[PDB]
Amino acid sequence: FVNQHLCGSHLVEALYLVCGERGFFYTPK
Amino acid sequence: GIVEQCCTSICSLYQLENYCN
Ligand SMILES: [Cl-]
Ligand SMILES: [Zn+2]
Repeated sequence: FVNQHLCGSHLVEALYLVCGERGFFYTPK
Repeated sequence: GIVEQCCTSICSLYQLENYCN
């Protein structure tokens, strides 16, 4: 796998891909 | 947070896993 910059909706799409059925929390500061 | 970690700098898919429930 690789590192990358993930911003805005792209970050949330990545979380969906990684966590899937587990669910996730998106909590910006 | 996740935004400083992954947007401002770069992050790995493994670090994203830290935010799974
Ligand atoms: Cl964009
Ligand atoms: Zn875009």
